[PDB]
Amino acid sequence: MRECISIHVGQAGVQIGNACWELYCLEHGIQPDGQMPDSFNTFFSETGAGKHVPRAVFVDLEPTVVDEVRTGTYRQLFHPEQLITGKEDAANNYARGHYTIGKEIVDLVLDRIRKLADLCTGLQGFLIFHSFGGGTGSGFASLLMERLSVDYGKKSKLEFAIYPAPQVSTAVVEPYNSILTTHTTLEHSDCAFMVDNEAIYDICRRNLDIERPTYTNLNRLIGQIVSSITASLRFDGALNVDLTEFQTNLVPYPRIHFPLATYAPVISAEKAYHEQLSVAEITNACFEPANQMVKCDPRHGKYMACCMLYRGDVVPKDVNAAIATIKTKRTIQFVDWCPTGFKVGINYQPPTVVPGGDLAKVQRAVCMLSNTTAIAEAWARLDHKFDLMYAKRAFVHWYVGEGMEEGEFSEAREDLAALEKDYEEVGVDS
Amino acid sequence: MRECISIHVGQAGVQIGNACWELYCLEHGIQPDGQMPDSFNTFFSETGAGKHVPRAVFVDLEPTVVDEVRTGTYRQLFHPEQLITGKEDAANNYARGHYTIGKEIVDLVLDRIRKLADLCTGLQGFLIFHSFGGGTGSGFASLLMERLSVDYGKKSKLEFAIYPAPQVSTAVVEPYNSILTTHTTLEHSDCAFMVDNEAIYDICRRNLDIERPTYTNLNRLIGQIVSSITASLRFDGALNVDLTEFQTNLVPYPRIHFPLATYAPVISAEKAYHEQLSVAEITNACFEPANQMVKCDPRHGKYMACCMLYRGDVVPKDVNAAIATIKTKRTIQFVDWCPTGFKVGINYQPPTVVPGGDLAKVQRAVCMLSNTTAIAEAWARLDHKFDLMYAKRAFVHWYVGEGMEEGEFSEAREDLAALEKDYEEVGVDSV
Amino acid sequence: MREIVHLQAGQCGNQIGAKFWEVISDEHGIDPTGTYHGDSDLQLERINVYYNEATGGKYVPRAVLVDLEPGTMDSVRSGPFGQIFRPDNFVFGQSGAGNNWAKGHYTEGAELVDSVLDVVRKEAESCDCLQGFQLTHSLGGGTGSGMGTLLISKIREEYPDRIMNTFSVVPSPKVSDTVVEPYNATLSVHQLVENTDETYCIDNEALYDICFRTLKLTTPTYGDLNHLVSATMSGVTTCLRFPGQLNADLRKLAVNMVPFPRLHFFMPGFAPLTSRGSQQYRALTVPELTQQMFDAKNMMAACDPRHGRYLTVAAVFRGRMSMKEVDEQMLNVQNKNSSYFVEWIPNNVKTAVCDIPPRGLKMSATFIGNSTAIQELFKRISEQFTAMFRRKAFLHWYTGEGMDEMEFTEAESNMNDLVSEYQQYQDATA
Amino acid sequence: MREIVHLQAGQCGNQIGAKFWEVISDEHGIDPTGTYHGDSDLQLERINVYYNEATGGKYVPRAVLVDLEPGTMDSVRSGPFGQIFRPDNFVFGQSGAGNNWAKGHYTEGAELVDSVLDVVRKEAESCDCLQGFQLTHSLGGGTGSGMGTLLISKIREEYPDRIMNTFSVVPSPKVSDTVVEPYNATLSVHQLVENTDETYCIDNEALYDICFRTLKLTTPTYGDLNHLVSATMSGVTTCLRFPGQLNADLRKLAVNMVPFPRLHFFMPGFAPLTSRGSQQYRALTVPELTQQMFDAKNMMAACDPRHGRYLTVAAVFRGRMSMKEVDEQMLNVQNKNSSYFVEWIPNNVKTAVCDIPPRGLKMSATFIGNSTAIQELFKRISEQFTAMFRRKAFLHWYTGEGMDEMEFTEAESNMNDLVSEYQQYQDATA
Amino acid sequence: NMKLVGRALQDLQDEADKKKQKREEMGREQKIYNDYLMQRREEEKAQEKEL
Amino acid sequence: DYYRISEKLPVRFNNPGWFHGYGTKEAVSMYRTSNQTYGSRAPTVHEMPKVFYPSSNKFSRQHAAFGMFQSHNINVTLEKSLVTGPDNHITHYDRLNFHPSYNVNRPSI
Ligand SMILES: Nc1nc2c(ncn2[C@@H]2O[C@H](COP(=O)(O)OP(=O)(O)OP(=O)(O)O)[C@@H](O)[C@H]2O)c(=O)[nH]1
Ligand SMILES: Nc1nc2c(ncn2[C@@H]2O[C@H](COP(=O)(O)OP(=O)(O)OP(=O)(O)O)[C@@H](O)[C@H]2O)c(=O)[nH]1
Ligand SMILES: Nc1nc2c(ncn2[C@@H]2O[C@H](COP(=O)(O)OP(=O)(O)O)[C@@H](O)[C@H]2O)c(=O)[nH]1
Ligand SMILES: Nc1nc2c(ncn2[C@@H]2O[C@H](COP(=O)(O)OP(=O)(O)O)[C@@H](O)[C@H]2O)c(=O)[nH]1
Ligand SMILES: [Mg+2]
Ligand SMILES: [Mg+2]
Repeated sequence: MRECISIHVGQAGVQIGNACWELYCLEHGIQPDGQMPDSFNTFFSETGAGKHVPRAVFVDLEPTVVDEVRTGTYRQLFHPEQLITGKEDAANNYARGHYTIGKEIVDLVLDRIRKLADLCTGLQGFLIFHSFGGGTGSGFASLLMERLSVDYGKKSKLEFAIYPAPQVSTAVVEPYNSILTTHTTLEHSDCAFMVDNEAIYDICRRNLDIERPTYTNLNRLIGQIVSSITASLRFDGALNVDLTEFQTNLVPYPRIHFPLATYAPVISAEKAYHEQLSVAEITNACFEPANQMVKCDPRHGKYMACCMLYRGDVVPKDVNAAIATIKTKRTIQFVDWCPTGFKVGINYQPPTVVPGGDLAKVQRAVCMLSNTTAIAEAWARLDHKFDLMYAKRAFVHWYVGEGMEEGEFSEAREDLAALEKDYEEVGVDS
Repeated sequence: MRECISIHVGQAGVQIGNACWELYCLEHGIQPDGQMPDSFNTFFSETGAGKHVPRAVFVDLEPTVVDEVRTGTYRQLFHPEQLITGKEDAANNYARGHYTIGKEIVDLVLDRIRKLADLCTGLQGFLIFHSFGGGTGSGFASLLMERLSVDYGKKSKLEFAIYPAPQVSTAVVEPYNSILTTHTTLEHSDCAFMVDNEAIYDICRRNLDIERPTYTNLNRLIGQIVSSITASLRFDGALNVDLTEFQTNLVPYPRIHFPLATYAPVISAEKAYHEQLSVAEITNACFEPANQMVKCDPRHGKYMACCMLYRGDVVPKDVNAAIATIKTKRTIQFVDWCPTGFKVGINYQPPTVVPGGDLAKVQRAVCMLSNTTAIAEAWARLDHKFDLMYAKRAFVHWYVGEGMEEGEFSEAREDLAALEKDYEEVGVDSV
Repeated sequence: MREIVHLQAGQCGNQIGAKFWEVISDEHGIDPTGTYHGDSDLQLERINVYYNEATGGKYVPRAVLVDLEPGTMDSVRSGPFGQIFRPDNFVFGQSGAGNNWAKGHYTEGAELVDSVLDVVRKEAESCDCLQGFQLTHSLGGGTGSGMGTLLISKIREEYPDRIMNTFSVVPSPKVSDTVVEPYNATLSVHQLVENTDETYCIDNEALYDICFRTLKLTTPTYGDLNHLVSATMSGVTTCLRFPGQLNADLRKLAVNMVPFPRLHFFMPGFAPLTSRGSQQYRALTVPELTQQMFDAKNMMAACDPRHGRYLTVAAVFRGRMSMKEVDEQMLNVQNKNSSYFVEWIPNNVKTAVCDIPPRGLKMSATFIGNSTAIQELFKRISEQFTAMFRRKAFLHWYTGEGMDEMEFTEAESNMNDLVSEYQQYQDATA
Repeated sequence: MREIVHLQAGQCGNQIGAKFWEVISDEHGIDPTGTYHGDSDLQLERINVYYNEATGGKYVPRAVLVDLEPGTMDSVRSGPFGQIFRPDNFVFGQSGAGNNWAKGHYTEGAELVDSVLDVVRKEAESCDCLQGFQLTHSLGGGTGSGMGTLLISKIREEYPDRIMNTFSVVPSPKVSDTVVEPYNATLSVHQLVENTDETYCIDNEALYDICFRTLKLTTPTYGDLNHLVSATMSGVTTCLRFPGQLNADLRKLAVNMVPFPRLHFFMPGFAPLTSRGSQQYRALTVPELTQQMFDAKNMMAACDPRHGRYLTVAAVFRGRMSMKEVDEQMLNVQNKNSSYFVEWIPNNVKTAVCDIPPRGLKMSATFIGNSTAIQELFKRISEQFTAMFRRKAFLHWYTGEGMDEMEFTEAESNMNDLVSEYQQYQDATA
Repeated sequence: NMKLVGRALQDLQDEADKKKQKREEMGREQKIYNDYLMQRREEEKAQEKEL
Repeated sequence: DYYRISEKLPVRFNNPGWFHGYGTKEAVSMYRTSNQTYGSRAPTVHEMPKVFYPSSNKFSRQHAAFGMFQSHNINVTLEKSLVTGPDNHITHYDRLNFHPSYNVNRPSI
């Protein structure tokens, strides 16, 4: 029976896990202690005494972020064994998190994940959260995926990650981590959800009228993305869709596993008073480039696969009228080899609403997972920034001093150049 | 009726002796006077005054460890003839405890063994507790089984002892004691239970959150061990396990009587509050080498025989499922000549909890007894350290001056090399 | 005597089968508990066709519910008629196919087939004289389209003489719920042509436009779609269960319906479909039943027969009516639309009469028809299959299962040869 | 008249007999005190098969209970029906065996064999005409597999013509609870072949399989296993104690079940095993008893008869039936599965009918069969005994008792020569 | 037959309720024992300050 | 007051007060012996088992003390009946029917 285990890595992973597990707590009705005053069993592990424990492993290379959870509201909810800490961090260095500091605690996380899924009988997959910017989220995440694949050759590895924003950046040495990590998400990943923080900044300000957001506002918006993905597993629906169902209809070739997400409607309560919301209305905003969670225009590319995930008061009648209306639009492109590129999932339960949240209660919802080739331009900008670094060999002595050979820098650059080349081959129409 | 007698030896033997017995008084529910305000007969015995008198003898060559029992809480619980002391000790000297000081009071204890053997009608086995390091725990201890063998030939003589830790050491002249006693644990021992304090230190801090343990914390878990083996004697079960039964299903060859224990679950009360415990969960913790109390990794060797003592609200159904999951694994190896290597025992009685203890009150548990060849590396470290002594003869003048011949040192070193070779022959796989 | 074992596979087949078992429960007057609360004797005379005897005046449906995912079984047992089926008849695995035909047909279907084979052999040997089997599934799935075809191939070897009807669900190209649907569809039709006595190709899109125009339901759920499907399967065996002026059964039709074994695909039809506003202005007559059914809009296939030639046509009527009027109405339509009937077969229409009307209604009829226009959909699948296959897209999922490549070629070759010989019968001179 | 003395060996046996003497006392209406509170005169007409008369309308068991560990009988007498037993019939030693076949067979069994021989002599001379004895034990112990064999050899010399039945417990390879198990098993069957009229191969793992699947018990204890085993023993002698349309006894089955003296092993089955949910939907008939029995899942042996040939088959029926439906069934099952029945023996089946049903039930059936599948178990032990014995492992324990090494070889040879001719009886031409 | 089926369903319901009540009692009991521990660990530190 | 006791366990396990007589060591002193931690504190209700069952051995002790069953009867010779009728018992060593019959004529036996 379905069970998903979260392997959140890094400061982003811990803060995301605080937001995501809060939503899961309110969806099933979990008290902050963890007692009800079996849809929970995919996420909350029921013990004998009525106590329910999240099936998550928070891991970070510094204690300060995890210790806030240790002294937070949900301190008694989480297993202290699950929350793994470390004395020293990678400090924006992939090499420190891959060859010196990771190996001290690569072993410990493996045994903790070992115990979590030993409790589980039928494991669906692994939901893994990290970042391409930080050293721990990029370095330490790379080894565990490498070690998870040899331990679990068949188990699924979904990859929700923070990609570097095209313009704003929290660090300078970020592209070195970003380039070197992309090998891991190619040969040790099944699907990928790179998200830049900049796109949500526009989306939250333009739509939710929050002129001064914070990471919680971003982490909440990441929250129901996973919830709408796992809604079919948790709750019954007209068209229940498992993770294997949408993995198949999104990946035409093993080298292409980088789709783009989209959520709708995303609108404040005082705003939502004025628009009647229908299936056609919410599905049209899912194709608008202004609502993309990646800074790229699919109008410059072509869609090759889309996963539809309706949720709430949706009717299969209005599903097909929306799909047909979408298909009669020249502004939307499609490849020649995919005449039918839709995978519709329908769920009964409407999305619950978190307190202190901008989103109003809405009776129906919609989720998009569109794989298109317009993502390839984002890596090209990274290639422009990475190559223009490597000519002067800036910050190289840091990575060399950790004990890793500088030739891997060229190899990682070479791989992504081939990866961009592969996306243009699909863009060719015969 | 089935009975067991304790012959606790040395400062260890006295300290684990009372710690094992403070747990014994509580399970059957005896006030420290010795009264109920018949599961107890395997250790206790009725007198004319109708109290439950210890079948336990305490021997030490230093009195200061003894009088704290004769002045402690349970002074009136014990009869003071049982508590045997001596004026002078061996002082970390096997030779003094075996040849000079031991022979003074060797007869006196033997009569007290005989009188306790007189009282019991059908004895099952003798429970011997000592330590490999101290002179009394080595010298006097080594002397006593050799004649205990020739007095009671057929009687089981079980062996609990402290094996010296690989890195931390309370002694420098410990390997001379450790090498020389190994003769008695091979021709005068039925089954051994060697344990080092260092691995106990690692388990409690990692699991029980006690950053500053002592011997008391170590003594309680060791007391939790001996209760588990003889629990099947005390209270009924679906599949009772006497001492002869697991003795047969652990020893492939007479020279191989060195199994390894494991107790699970061993967790703090705070962490046990939010972890469900089942048969599979606790039996998997038994196979983790991070929870073994001997500094050796069974993955580096192969199990010849595994013995199982479940305890708590366990069902035979989940036992067989746990065995099946364990068997379907490759790093968990088995010798080629043992297709079936399990001996399962089940008790309904849950383990009791002592005041001031560490272990949480848990409805189920498991005891594990594997005889593996991965222990062969343990005496190898002892052999390198001993050979790093005897080539240039440190501290030999002490042992020679007691009145014993230096040629026994080489022979004692040689036999352990031969015993290590025998463990290597078992490690060979059939062609 | 003449019993039916109702096969059931996939989320599709389980939901329609749940609906189908509900309707015939109403017809035979069975409560959700399992007893008989009917009034007429004929309501309990031939109930052993679908029901099996249980002690205490109870009857159990003779169905074998199969699905690779346990979630649909929970939804089945939680319905209104959820506690009427025998829990032993529920056979299910722990992992689905994820819309992959190859996983359902080779990898995961090989474990569950033995358990289902033992259930049906138990059920088949129980009935005295089994008329034949009947299966419902979807071609756009992973289990019914997958393992469901593997079940057909095995039992045809086991029980060759018995009839095989399938109410298979053919995906529509206008609206699609799967991206890899042409692959599952193509590899299933090749299994259909070899081993199937008769097929009812029912299209969901052809169901949708019915509810928009014929019934004018604002919010047609999947229950309405299943209810229309349920009415079809009842209308085939209605003359079997109840006596009439001119009786029939499945073998009465299939013997009369297929001129050649390579042609066993039909477009089912149901006559009395009127909106609530239509009840005010109507007169229940035999000509109105004939006029409404011969309209192509009433069809639950995705193919206009006016582009093809009607080889053979059935009209199974339910009720007490004039036999002269049904005799004349078919004779009139055979002469008026002469070009739409082939000439080498005279009197292309076969009719049977069942006296018992459907519950709550006075008059009804059913239509089963083989026409040349059904090749319009198979070639449209080849239009989509070859477009995706020529670039080897979505192939590693199937190739990883261990199957070879020539299976795609031979399956496409069989359907190309099928539509080739299907075409030749259209332009044939008598 | 026709009396049975029940011999009792080992911890396995003592709990089997205690559960057995409970159910038969229920069948004969005997209170915990020992008096007769029954209602039908048939409930007290043939009681002296198992009980002896005591003053005051009291009845005492004719059983002799033997174990080397005194701790077992205290648990035996402290049961519900513990006080019914006579203390003199309890025989015990002071020291156990430790699952060692040697100490029970040679060293300490020699002291106890004299005392048990006296009481079984006393119970023998008490009754008029003893039909034979009956011993229950386990092959994995030290007393039942050990000393328990010594009593059989002694009583065969003393009482050769009397029937000797043994409901042994053979260890399972998949789940084993004793390391020294193959040595005891190899050294016990050689005693079993030479001196035994009839043996039943009972395995706990198969018993474990049934309650998992057939009864779906969440926490089945060993008592449920004793419930199933005692149900087998009662169904064997229900024709002896109670009248029926077609009577039988032990000797009627014994003459018909061993074509040759070397093959006296039979795997028993019990028919009416349904979970409590399965009671809701069922129709109790003779074919359903035939159906449920002739499933290999229902078997409580660790051998699948589909891989072997049925030599002889017996099915004893308990209740009032019309045998035309009974007699038509074994004729069919002979004909359809003709590949699994030998051809040199026509009409392989013998059946018996006892009018009196079991208490609290209407109809049931017990089955005794001889198939070729039993060599699957002996050769399986040979796979394990040879592995242990080639390296002389665990030998010094048996060597210390004073036995030679040739005994293992000859016992290995006897079981190998047994299966060798057993293979030839499988591959024999008519 | 209806005697038999009524008896069977009654037994099933009875054992279901017994299992439910045992599980209900178990959870509450552990909670209280914890409540002893928090005060027990509160005295030992309060003892420690006094030393 | 707390958890449902097993109702077979004795009242010593129902009342923790009956184990008075220990706990009589004084902390809060420099002369505190480490071994005083053994048996340091009197128990409470919470540290006391819900279920206690024994292994009562009075079910075997008296039989063991007074010896095992033996029989030294010389011979209870009980040649039995091969015919169920109470009137007649014809033996295998006997070739003669019992219960002489009632015949009209020819009574030659
Ligand atoms: N969207 C979002 N991004 C976050 C959040 N927290 C951290 N990040 C991202 O993480 C990047 C920095 O890495 P961190 O996650 O802070 O640290 P790390 O992954 O553990 O790696 P180290 O800093 O080397 O320890 C920043 O550029 C952020 O974009 C968050 O709560 N929400
Ligand atoms: N685990 C454990 N080990 C102990 C304990 N007491 C002593 N030992 C071990 O015993 C070894 C020394 O022997 P002791 O028992 O202290 O003294 P002895 O055996 O009587 O010999 P002498 O010191 O010569 O009198 C040390 O290395 C300790 O590791 C104890 O309470 N627990
Ligand atoms: N008409 C109709 N179609 C359904 C229903 N349920 C599912 N489907 C169709 O079945 C397809 C999915 O089938 P799937 O669950 O993958 O089949 P499986 O893999 O064999 O279990 C979708 O395209 C739906 O259109 C229903 O109740 N009615
Ligand atoms: N089926 C079943 N097996 C049992 C039961 N009790 C014990 N056993 C089996 O009996 C074996 C132990 O036999 P043992 O006590 O050594 O026999 P003994 O040496 O003759 O007393 C174990 O392998 C158990 O699996 C029971 O109640 N039912
Ligand atoms: Mg960081
Ligand atoms: Mg000392």
